[PDB]
Amino acid sequence: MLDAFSRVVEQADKKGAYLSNDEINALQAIVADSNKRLDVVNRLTSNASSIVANAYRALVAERPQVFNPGGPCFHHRNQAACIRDLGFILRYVTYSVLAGDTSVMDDRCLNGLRETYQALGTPGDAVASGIKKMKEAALKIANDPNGITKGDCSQLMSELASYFDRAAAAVA
Amino acid sequence: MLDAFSRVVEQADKKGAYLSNDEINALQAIVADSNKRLDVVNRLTSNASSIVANAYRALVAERPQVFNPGGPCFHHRNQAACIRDLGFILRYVTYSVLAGDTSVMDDRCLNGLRETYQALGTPGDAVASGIKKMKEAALKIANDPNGITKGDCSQLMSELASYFDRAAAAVA
Amino acid sequence: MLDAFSRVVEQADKKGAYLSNDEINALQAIVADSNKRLDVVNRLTSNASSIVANAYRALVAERPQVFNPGGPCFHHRNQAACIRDLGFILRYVTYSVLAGDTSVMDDRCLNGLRETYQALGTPGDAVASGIKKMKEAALKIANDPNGITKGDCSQLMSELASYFDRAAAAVA
Amino acid sequence: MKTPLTEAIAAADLRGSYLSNTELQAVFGRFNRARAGLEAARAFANNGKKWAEAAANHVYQKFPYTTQMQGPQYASTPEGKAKCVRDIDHYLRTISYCCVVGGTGPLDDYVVAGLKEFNSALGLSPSWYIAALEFVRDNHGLTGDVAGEANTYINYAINALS
Amino acid sequence: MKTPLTEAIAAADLRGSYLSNTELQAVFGRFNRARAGLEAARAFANNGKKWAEAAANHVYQKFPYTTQMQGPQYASTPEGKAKCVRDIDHYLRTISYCCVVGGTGPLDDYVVAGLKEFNSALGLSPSWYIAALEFVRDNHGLTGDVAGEANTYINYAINALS
Amino acid sequence: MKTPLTEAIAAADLRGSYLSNTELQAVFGRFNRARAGLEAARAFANNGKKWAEAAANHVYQKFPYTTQMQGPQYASTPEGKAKCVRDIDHYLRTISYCCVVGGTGPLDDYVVAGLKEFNSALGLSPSWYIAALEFVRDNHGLTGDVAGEANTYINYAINALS
Ligand SMILES: *[C@H](C)C1/C(=C/c2[nH]c(/C=C3N=C(/C=C4\NC(=O)C(CC)=C4C)C(C)=C\3CCC(=O)O)c(CCC(=O)O)c2C)NC(=O)C1C
Ligand SMILES: *[C@H](C)C1/C(=C/c2[nH]c(/C=C3N=C(/C=C4\NC(=O)C(CC)=C4C)C(C)=C\3CCC(=O)O)c(CCC(=O)O)c2C)NC(=O)C1C
Ligand SMILES: *[C@H](C)C1/C(=C/c2[nH]c(/C=C3N=C(/C=C4\NC(=O)C(CC)=C4C)C(C)=C\3CCC(=O)O)c(CCC(=O)O)c2C)NC(=O)C1C
Ligand SMILES: *[C@H](C)[C@H]1/C(=C/c2[nH]c(/C=C3N=C(/C=C4\NC(=O)C(CC)=C4C)C(C)=C\3CCC(=O)O)c(CCC(=O)O)c2C)NC(=O)[C@@H]1C
Ligand SMILES: *[C@H](C)[C@H]1/C(=C/c2[nH]c(/C=C3N=C(/C=C4\NC(=O)C(CC)=C4C)C(C)=C\3CCC(=O)O)c(CCC(=O)O)c2C)NC(=O)[C@@H]1C
Ligand SMILES: *[C@H](C)[C@H]1/C(=C/c2[nH]c(/C=C3N=C(/C=C4\NC(=O)C(CC)=C4C)C(C)=C\3CCC(=O)O)c(CCC(=O)O)c2C)NC(=O)[C@@H]1C
Ligand SMILES: *[C@H](C)[C@H]1/C(=C/c2[nH]c(/C=C3N=C(/C=C4\NC(=O)C(CC)=C4C)C(C)=C\3CCC(=O)O)c(CCC(=O)O)c2C)NC(=O)[C@@H]1C
Ligand SMILES: *[C@H](C)[C@H]1/C(=C/c2[nH]c(/C=C3N=C(/C=C4\NC(=O)C(CC)=C4C)C(C)=C\3CCC(=O)O)c(CCC(=O)O)c2C)NC(=O)[C@@H]1C
Ligand SMILES: *[C@H](C)[C@H]1/C(=C/c2[nH]c(/C=C3N=C(/C=C4\NC(=O)C(CC)=C4C)C(C)=C\3CCC(=O)O)c(CCC(=O)O)c2C)NC(=O)[C@@H]1C
Repeated sequence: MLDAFSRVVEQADKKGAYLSNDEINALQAIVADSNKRLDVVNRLTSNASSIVANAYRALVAERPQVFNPGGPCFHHRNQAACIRDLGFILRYVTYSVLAGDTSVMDDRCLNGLRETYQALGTPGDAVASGIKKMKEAALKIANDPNGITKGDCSQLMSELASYFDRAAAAVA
Repeated sequence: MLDAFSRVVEQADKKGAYLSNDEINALQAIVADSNKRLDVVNRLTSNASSIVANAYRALVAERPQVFNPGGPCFHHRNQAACIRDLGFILRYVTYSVLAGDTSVMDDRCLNGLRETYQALGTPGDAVASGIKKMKEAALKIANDPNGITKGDCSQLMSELASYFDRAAAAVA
Repeated sequence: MLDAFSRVVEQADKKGAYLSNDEINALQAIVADSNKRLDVVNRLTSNASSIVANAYRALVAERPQVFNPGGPCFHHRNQAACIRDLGFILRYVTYSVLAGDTSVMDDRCLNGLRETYQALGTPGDAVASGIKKMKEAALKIANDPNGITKGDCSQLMSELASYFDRAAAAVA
Repeated sequence: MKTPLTEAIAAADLRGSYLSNTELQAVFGRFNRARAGLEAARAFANNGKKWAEAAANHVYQKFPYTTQMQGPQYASTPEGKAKCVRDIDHYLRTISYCCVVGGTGPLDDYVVAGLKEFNSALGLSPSWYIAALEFVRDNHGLTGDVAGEANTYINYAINALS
Repeated sequence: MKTPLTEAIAAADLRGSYLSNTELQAVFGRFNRARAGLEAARAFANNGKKWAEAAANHVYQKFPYTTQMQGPQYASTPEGKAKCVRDIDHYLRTISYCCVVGGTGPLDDYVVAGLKEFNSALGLSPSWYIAALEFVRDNHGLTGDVAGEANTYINYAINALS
Repeated sequence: MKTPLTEAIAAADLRGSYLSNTELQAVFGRFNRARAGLEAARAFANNGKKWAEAAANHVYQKFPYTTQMQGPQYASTPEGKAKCVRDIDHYLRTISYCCVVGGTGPLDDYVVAGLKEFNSALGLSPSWYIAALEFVRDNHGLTGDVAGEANTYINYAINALS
């Protein structure tokens, strides 16, 4: 498993060189916005249950055929499995905003996921739609101007939105 | 695992409808011939050891080259393995006559069987011949007019013969 | 697992015949040179640590790029893994000189080795070079005229050199 | 899924033997009670949707907080009523399947497996589902042997929710 | 298969080390006794079929119930006698292999593995096989070191059947 | 590799939950101490090769048996001196990475994993490496917060060798 600091160390080791001026500075930039990064990691965690629950409610509305009889997700076992999987994606996107690196989401979550869904009969484009809705629902909560010191956390929203996009392009 | 009653329930659920008049009737027909069905499940079980033992004796006669040196089935470990495998097919055909469905034979017996024999050097056409002989030996015992109330159990013999045929087309 | 005596027995069984005059004689020839065979099995074992340690020192000299940063074998975990793997090949070549058969080296060492190295990023031509150096280092020790009754053990050196060659053609 | 036929075959397969004397009588027992189960599913086939439409109206009278609440997650809207008949119809449909089967199997996989996780995730109260299921139990108007098979599986669903 | 050479290599491999001092002497012991084993297999190669043809005739005199019984599964027919020499020849052939090997290995895999299951399945009595194997043990007419190696593996087969 | 950020995420993932209150403060603790670690790696980036060239010369004065020994495996030849600066430079480079990381991780995987096996295989004495690492610890000339982060990881490498 790798974090943002250890990603650049693994690259620095592969060329047998110490970190350069630009490599220490771009990493010092992460320590500089770390307070805002941890605010994002807290907001997604606190509203975890809420983000996955509503993204589902929106997905069933967008694709009703999928969740009722004859669809890939009918039965209580399946409805729970879908919410669980959406809760997994979110939990790993949260781990990625913390690490600053995407290896955690990649290694133990997204690996043979497209293959799992293909072998199970689960769509993929419907899981991508679910992840996309979780993105929209996560950006509202994470960038809420209320109850926080006012500032700019744009590069965090861009990065957070990219991590959801990476999780959707892996199932579609 | 599925039985005859749960096969039609899984189909009924997939279209989100209750069982129709014809679906309850064709299933009531199974309860109507169930006494004869259980007579078949008893006769194959009682003469289990006898059916597999004789089908082997006939197979070695039909294909002697296979069981003596240089053949795929020489050595005591292999001769026992062949009888065991023939005992397995029979036991699962018996489970299929009971369930009225073939899922049990299919799921945990016939699945990667053609692949197992290909990777082991075991023929397949010789295992099919063994299963075919077990069929002929099973139909004589199962449809014996003696020691039973006289009647018609044709649809049971047809179904029982089909289950052996399904087990042979899976190895050939 | 098979030895030289059981290799010819497995062949003799496959044709359903006892061992012929030539088969007992070529095997009696192995019992005749067995004293020299066990001298080879002792010399490789005693100088085990020495043969793998020096073959490595020669490999790093031949291919320095491989062991320093950016190479497939940098880090202490990897340098130890390379010496361990070279110690494995040697240990199995020693088992092959003892058995007179190569099945032991083949079955539990060389099997999916080319596939392991391909999936790990380890060269193969560099592992072959390492095995080749172990051969040259093994032939000097195994055929040392000192501390031994003087005689001819040519067919042992030829066979021992072939076992290293078989282990290299399996990774290259 | 779990049917007495499957239950015996699974147990038998575990031991690697054929059906025991005890297991065969358990299977012969399924067929001596099966007719009443198929006739139970015939009552549900013809009048299950009608019992579901009434059970949905019963909960709007037993629990008033469902029809007077918000729009994004409650039964105030006419679309929510359509989902309430649908859910109750899914339950009744699955209970009919249990009678055709002679076991808990359809309820086990279709509704009981992952029930408490889903309701707790979507803000659904089992209180509403038990209420509408207690209604159709006392309103079906079934005989005896056919009613025994109907009542066994309706009260297994009520035991699974409470 | 199990040969003392293989037995030591398997044990060594388990520990992930080379052969111990104790294991090497066990291997040096194989070669000091191997010549007598190869000369044993030479006696069997030249006169094993002849000893099998006599052993088959011995059982038809020790146990009368084999030659006077039915046709589909017994030694009454001249085809059954051909299978009796064949089986005894397979046994003697496998014992010769044991001497060439210096261990129980060939008997272990070719005849002992799954012996009792097969005989109990095909109505074969080990009583006949022990009887014909006790014959060739007392009729071979072998020396001493070559006879010791012949007797060890014939009496391992008799121990495996009884 | 082991970084406090990774350590918390691994522990969290094991429990299948998000970060606990205790784990978050452990992560907030990483960032409040990270600046000194990055400034430590900046000192190493600019003067690490220079400290390695001096540490190599120190061992040829502390332990005389390295420069007066044989050619195929010792530091007598000018090529061996080039490998001594290289090894010490690899160590210092890996320690810099530890400060950038805020944990033992780079030392754990790059040098500690399989250290004792390698040195014992190639006739290398850890005595030389501890000696040259004790030098650059007392010769670096670093402040306090940046020096605390430098000293923590140099003395973890010394603890790993002894
Ligand atoms: C009627 C008792 C009331 C009504 C029920 C209600 N439920 C939901 C949410 C869902 N219910 C299901 C139904 C099932 N899917 C299954 O696989 C099974 C097992 C056979 C069942 C029973 C599903 C799939 C959902 C979610 C998808 C959907 O929106 O339909 C709602 C939706 C409201 C929400 O989003 O929370 C409703 C209205 N509501 C009441 O208050 C009742 C008393
Ligand atoms: C001689 C002692 C008598 C004779 C023996 C007999 N055996 C069978 C049945 C079989 N025996 C074998 C032989 C082997 N196959 C192996 O792999 C091994 C291990 C090396 C052995 C020993 C086999 C393959 C069979 C079955 C196939 C076949 O029919 O040959 C028979 C056949 C009678 C039957 O079908 O039951 C016979 C006649 N019979 C006696 O009564 C003897 C005293
Ligand atoms: C300097 C303290 C002295 C010098 C050291 C020395 N070491 C070797 C052997 C090797 N050292 C390494 C280095 C590493 N590879 C790694 O992956 C890591 C972890 C980051 C390290 C530190 C390697 C790869 C080797 C073997 C390959 C090689 O020959 O370079 C030698 C070579 C002598 C030999 O073959 O035994 C030397 C000279 N020697 C001293 O005596 C010092 C005091
Ligand atoms: C919901 C958006 C969609 C949906 C999902 C769905 N998932 C499953 C079952 C599985 N999901 C996974 C994935 C993971 N399991 C893990 O532990 C992890 C973390 C490492 C991941 C990423 C796996 C392995 C399974 C199978 C094992 C299991 O059952 O838990 C199902 C069930 C498929 C079925 O039909 O049985 C479904 C349906 N289904 C949808 O329709 C939505 C689009
Ligand atoms: C961007 C998402 C939004 C935003 C964020 C923002 N955060 C800070 C600074 C701080 N955040 C914390 C809060 C904590 N994170 C933790 O993990 C913990 C431990 C439980 C705490 C307490 C803290 C302590 C700070 C610093 C002090 C403070 O609260 O001001 C800022 C201020 C700028 C800075 O980085 O110092 C901002 C702006 N601002 C937005 O507009 C977005 C909605
Ligand atoms: C006899 C008609 C033929 C024959 C059969 C034969 N089978 C094996 C070994 C195996 N058979 C199976 C199949 C199953 N094992 C199971 O447990 C089940 C139930 C789920 C099945 C269907 C498997 C997996 C094996 C391998 C494992 C084992 O050894 O038990 C062999 C041995 C192959 C060999 O040469 O070693 C043989 C020979 N062989 C014939 O010649 C007949 C045509
Ligand atoms: C078709 C294979 C042959 C045939 C069968 C046949 N069976 C019955 C009816 C019965 N069979 C049983 C026997 C049992 N099966 C069990 O599992 C158990 C429990 C151990 C028992 C006791 C019973 C009890 C009956 C019913 C009463 C009876 O014996 O008559 C029939 C009669 C028709 C019917 O279904 O009622 C028949 C004809 N008849 C044939 O000709 C085939 C050889
Ligand atoms: C040294 C000559 C070269 C080299 C070798 C190297 N090996 C590994 C790791 C593995 N090697 C094997 C092979 C075996 N493991 C066994 O137990 C046995 C006996 C049955 C064999 C034959 C395996 C399975 C591994 C992976 C598991 C493990 O780590 O032990 C590595 C590590 C690869 C990496 O980059 O992580 C290396 C490097 N590498 C070289 O550059 C030399 C050419
Ligand atoms: C060929 C590699 C070299 C060579 C060998 C050679 N060996 C012998 C004979 C013997 N070797 C042993 C030694 C042992 N091997 C063991 O496993 C053990 C148990 C620990 C021992 C003691 C023995 C006992 C002998 C026999 C007596 C003796 O030492 O002479 C010979 C002699 C010929 C023969 O086979 O009898 C030779 C020549 N000779 C070479 O020139 C090669 C360098």
